[PDB]
Amino acid sequence: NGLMADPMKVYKDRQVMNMWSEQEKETFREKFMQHPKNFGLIASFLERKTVAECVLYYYLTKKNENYK
Repeated sequence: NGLMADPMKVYKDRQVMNMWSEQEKETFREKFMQHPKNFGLIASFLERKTVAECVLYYYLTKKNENYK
């Protein structure tokens, strides 16, 4: 598609592409959580964070907590 669908939830998490905080992860984690293994919508609503570029959200979460 490409008519009525613009990115929104991101303008606040624009500083997440290089630092997804506990509160930020709340948005990307929620969509990815809502969308069981999708990495399409999650990386589509927060434009700044693409699917292939979203990987920088998962390996960062466990880069200090080790919740693997």
